Amino acid sequence: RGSHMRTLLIRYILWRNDNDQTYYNDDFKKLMLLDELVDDGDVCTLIKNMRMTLSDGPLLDRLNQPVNNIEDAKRMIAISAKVARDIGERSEIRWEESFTILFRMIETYFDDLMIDLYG
Amino acid sequence: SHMRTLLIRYILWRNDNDQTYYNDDFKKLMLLDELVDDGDVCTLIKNMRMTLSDGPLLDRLNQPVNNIEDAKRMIAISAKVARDIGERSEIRWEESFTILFRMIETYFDDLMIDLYG
Repeated sequence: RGSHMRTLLIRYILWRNDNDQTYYNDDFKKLMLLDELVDDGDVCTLIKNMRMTLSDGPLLDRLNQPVNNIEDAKRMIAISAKVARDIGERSEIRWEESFTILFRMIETYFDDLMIDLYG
Repeated sequence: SHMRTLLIRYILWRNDNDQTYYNDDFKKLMLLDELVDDGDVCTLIKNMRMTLSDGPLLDRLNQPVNNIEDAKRMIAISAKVARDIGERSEIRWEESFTILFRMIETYFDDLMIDLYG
């Protein structure tokens, strides 16, 4: 339906953060392929800034960057996921805040993302 | 602490019934359902549909939480609304999570204990 991307992406990103098998889902396989869109180096830099800032501020700044196409969208999804993976599960982050910004920027592309990844 | 991600996953699950394996944490969280009065959810769902929005849910979530009892009840009402509103509902759940958590995050420790003691 397209609107299903919201719940899926929330589940995906949180799963990337703690890698708890309980919350594994086949559909994540396709989403992980997006990892190649972002440089592992940019992620490391972002993680460092989050760590010295002791907060999600830098992640939120990156999420607030404009998105003009579906490729930019995939990128933001990929950076959120890679950051969730490298920041670690002990990280006390109010994920709903990142989700709010993320979706504010990519929701409009939900339908095209669904067909592009599951079509 | 991990209550945050747990509750997000629990509420989304209550909405679409999607999971791959048995979830013992979800079973324990569902026990909270008994705290919700009959009709309460029904009325909430009704108002959400009349307004075509999550406003009524947000209103309910903005009410004061004075004790762990209230915090548990707010979790249950959110879960029950999620289940009865239907998965097709285009709700931006992250906004309800924001209100829910600012209202009950202090009780995360008690909940973490109250659930697994």
